[PDB]
Amino acid sequence: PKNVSQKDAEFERTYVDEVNSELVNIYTFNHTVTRNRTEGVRVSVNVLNKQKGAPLLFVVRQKEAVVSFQVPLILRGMFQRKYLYQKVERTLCQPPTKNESEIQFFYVDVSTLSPVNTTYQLRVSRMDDFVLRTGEQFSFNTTAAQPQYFKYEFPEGVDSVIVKVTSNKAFPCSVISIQDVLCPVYDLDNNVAFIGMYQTMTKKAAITVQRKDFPSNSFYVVVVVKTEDQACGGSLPFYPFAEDEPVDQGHRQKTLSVLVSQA
Amino acid sequence: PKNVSQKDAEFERTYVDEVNSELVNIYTFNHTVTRNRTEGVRVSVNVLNKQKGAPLLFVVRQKEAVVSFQVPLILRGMFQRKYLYQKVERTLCQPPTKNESEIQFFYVDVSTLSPVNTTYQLRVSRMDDFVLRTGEQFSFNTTAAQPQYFKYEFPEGVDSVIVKVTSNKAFPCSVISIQDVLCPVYDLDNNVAFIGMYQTMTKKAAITVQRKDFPSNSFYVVVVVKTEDQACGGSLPFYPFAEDEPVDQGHRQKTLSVLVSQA
Ligand SMILES: *[C@@H]1O[C@H](CO)[C@@H](O[C@@H]2O[C@H](CO)[C@@H](O)[C@H](O)[C@H]2NC(C)=O)[C@H](O)[C@H]1NC(C)=O
Ligand SMILES: *[C@@H]1O[C@H](CO)[C@@H](O[C@@H]2O[C@H](CO)[C@@H](O)[C@H](O)[C@H]2NC(C)=O)[C@H](O)[C@H]1NC(C)=O
Ligand SMILES: *[C@@H]1O[C@H](CO)[C@@H](O[C@@H]2O[C@H](CO)[C@@H](O)[C@H](O)[C@H]2NC(C)=O)[C@H](O)[C@H]1NC(C)=O
Ligand SMILES: *[C@@H]1O[C@H](CO)[C@@H](O[C@@H]2O[C@H](CO)[C@@H](O)[C@H](O)[C@H]2NC(C)=O)[C@H](O)[C@H]1NC(C)=O
Ligand SMILES: *[C@@H]1O[C@H](CO)[C@@H](O)[C@H](O)[C@H]1NC(C)=O
Ligand SMILES: *[C@@H]1O[C@H](CO)[C@@H](O)[C@H](O)[C@H]1NC(C)=O
Ligand SMILES: *[C@@H]1O[C@H](CO)[C@@H](O)[C@H](O)[C@H]1NC(C)=O
Ligand SMILES: *[C@@H]1O[C@H](CO)[C@@H](O)[C@H](O)[C@H]1NC(C)=O
Ligand SMILES: *[C@@H]1O[C@H](CO)[C@@H](O)[C@H](O)[C@H]1NC(C)=O
Ligand SMILES: *[C@@H]1O[C@H](CO)[C@@H](O)[C@H](O)[C@H]1NC(C)=O
Ligand SMILES: *[C@@H]1O[C@H](CO)[C@@H](O)[C@H](O)[C@H]1NC(C)=O
Ligand SMILES: *[C@@H]1O[C@H](CO)[C@@H](O)[C@H](O)[C@H]1NC(C)=O
Repeated sequence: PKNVSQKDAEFERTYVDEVNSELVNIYTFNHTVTRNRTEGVRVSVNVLNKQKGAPLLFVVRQKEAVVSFQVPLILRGMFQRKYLYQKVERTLCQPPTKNESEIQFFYVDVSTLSPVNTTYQLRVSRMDDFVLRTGEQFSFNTTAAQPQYFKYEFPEGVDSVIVKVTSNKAFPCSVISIQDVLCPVYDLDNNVAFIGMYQTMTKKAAITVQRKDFPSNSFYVVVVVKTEDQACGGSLPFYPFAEDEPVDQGHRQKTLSVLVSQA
Repeated sequence: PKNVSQKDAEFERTYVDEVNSELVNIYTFNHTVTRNRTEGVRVSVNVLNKQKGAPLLFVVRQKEAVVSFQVPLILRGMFQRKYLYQKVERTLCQPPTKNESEIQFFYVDVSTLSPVNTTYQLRVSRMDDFVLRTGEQFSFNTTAAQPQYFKYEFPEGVDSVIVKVTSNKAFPCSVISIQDVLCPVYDLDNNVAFIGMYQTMTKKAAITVQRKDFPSNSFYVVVVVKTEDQACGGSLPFYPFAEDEPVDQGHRQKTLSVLVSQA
């Protein structure tokens, strides 16, 4: 039958491994959390082989929710366009814990059904600046297939805050959303407009957050980068009308500086 | 390590199996398709044990896309409400094939991390009436966690069609969308308003579809059932304000009759 291999891998290490229609890989990750100090976990993977038919299939499994994606991931534009991305990065949703110190386990499983080998490099990073401190600026890089989000913990005596996010290069377009702390977090392109307050931005954005709307005394600031700059007001490129041929967008990235300040 | 079991199960059979934090089950399904005759596949599963902490995790894997969900699935309402559902049913997205006759494989994997056993019944049904014939009425049942969709093949000489969907009982509310034929199909509640033309309905809806907007000469009619009837105009129930306690909605269902007619 199918050959499944397992490993108890660790954080902060890039594993380069092969896979095919026969091999399925499993990685187990242990993680330590405390109620007072909460910190996020980022799963980032890249593929160094160009395949168009059968992509790699990745699943990240937790105690509560399951996330999954295929890579090279294909996004959508306007007129039936296809953009191909090789590196995908996503931050997991961790529910608030009950006990003071509970060790949390999560799994990453890799598979595919293409008949030929394919190499991927996978790593998990314990994100140090998951929390946003008041009056401090944080600069970070986001692409269309690397959504990010940070947790703001409302402090005592603060009735409302204002989240200000700025960029120097106007393009690409992006969407900045404020959401409650409850799994799951809609950081994908298609579901970023379901709940929360969201603004489309190209260079600057500012959203006012109030505590009465968030009974859990915290929220998530989610940043997503779009593929086509039509919404932000740009001119769409005149790429050939390839209905079933995906074209790469090259190196499209956005550097964003975020600061949460008391109102 | 983790114990993984595998089985080459068949269509039209309900398998009742146990699982825990140690067991992971794999089912392989073979499926036969032809270019002229395309027909959908439905994966339907139920859980007969009541668990609130650690749910069952299900993944359905294809050659192209991967879908995943946790059950009993928790949906969202308006004021931080939680609705729990035990049975989940979903139809897979099958891309149009190239060769005249190609056998397609797809896998269903089941796991969980709860320390106690849990029993699930899983079945796969080859949906006979995946296609919609012109001038014919089809009646079907949908719930909030059982989205459906049917493929309409535009015939020769038809410039445009009109899709008319009706119901007798006004509630629950539902969303009816028309989308192009391209994996994936957004049949979930959070992404049903990304692409395509969609109408919210309670008793009747009608959408006009044109061929010039669909170069592939086919489309998908997707039906989704909401949880709260506020959008359709109903009065929300005065359930207790349970922020972290999910309440079941009972037996909420909608019977819908759909007909696609030439304009
Ligand atoms: C989390 O899991 C990792 C993976 O096994 C543990 O890392 C091992 O720790 C032992 C104990 O010192 C070492 O002997 C091994 O060499 C480590 N493995 C590797 C690959 O370096 C880690 O200890 C676990 N965390 C905790 C808190 O126990
Ligand atoms: C965001 O991306 C930019 C561009 O890739 C990074 O700027 C580069 O940083 C490296 C490492 O310091 C330098 O070697 C390059 O010369 C820089 N290039 C440019 C054009 O500035 C930037 O460091 C990234 N930001 C973060 C936080 O990683
Ligand atoms: C698809 O897979 C099923 C699962 O094995 C196959 O069903 C078996 O078919 C053989 C051949 O007649 C029988 O001897 C077994 O008893 C069947 N098992 C079950 C569980 O049904 C099926 O044949 C496969 N399809 C094709 C076209 O080969
Ligand atoms: C949709 O659901 C209704 C209600 O469950 C089904 O109606 C039942 O059908 C069964 C089987 O024929 C009967 O034994 C029940 O008496 C019916 N109950 C009612 C209230 O009508 C209906 O058959 C379902 N539709 C489909 C296509 O499965
Ligand atoms: C199955 O695959 C695993 C993973 O590479 C390997 O360690 C094992 O030897 C394989 N078993 C057989 C019988 O080939
Ligand atoms: C966490 O913080 C609270 C108050 O901020 C404190 O009472 C508690 O002791 C802290 N937890 C630990 C493990 O120190
Ligand atoms: C906290 O830990 C104790 C023992 O370590 C356990 O009995 C209890 O169930 C834990 N709390 C939760 C909410 O799981
Ligand atoms: C994948 O690579 C290994 C080692 O390079 C090789 O033994 C194996 O045959 C390759 N897979 C296939 C399907 O050829
Ligand atoms: C591992 O689990 C499988 C699935 O139930 C079982 O068949 C097998 O005997 C188990 N192996 C051991 C060593 O317990
Ligand atoms: C499929 O239909 C086309 C025209 O409708 C026909 O030419 C072709 O022979 C059909 N395929 C098979 C396998 O009969
Ligand atoms: C169709 O089948 C033949 C052999 O049966 C194979 O060589 C060919 O690659 C198949 N077509 C596609 C598009 O894969
Ligand atoms: C699950 O059920 C089987 C048979 O009923 C039993 O042997 C096993 O111990 C159960 N699992 C646990 C964790 O007790």
